[PDB]
Amino acid sequence: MSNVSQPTEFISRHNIEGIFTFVDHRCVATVGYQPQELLGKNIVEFCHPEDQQLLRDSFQQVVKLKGQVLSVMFRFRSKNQEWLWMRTSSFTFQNPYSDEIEYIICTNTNV
Repeated sequence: MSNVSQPTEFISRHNIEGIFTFVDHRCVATVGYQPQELLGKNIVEFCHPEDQQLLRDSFQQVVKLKGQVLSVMFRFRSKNQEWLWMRTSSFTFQNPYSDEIEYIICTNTNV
């Protein structure tokens, strides 16, 4: 067992377009933003322009094959004005009763 004194990973949920609809408080340590500064914005707004097609394609693909898991490596702009390399896994979570997509779950790891 160990303390994770300075978190470098956080979970977010998104709609199929990429809008942040949930983000855990580890986002502060990881990327420097409070949840309130991310919620309602598109994750692509935080993405290095060079990596924006990659990120967009990830969101498109995860929704096509519901339940498949993808991993994407992109640069995220920190509140401290640096590009942070992120490795994000993504997948759609399906309602267990209706099987509809409820949201996309992203686990965002600064590497």
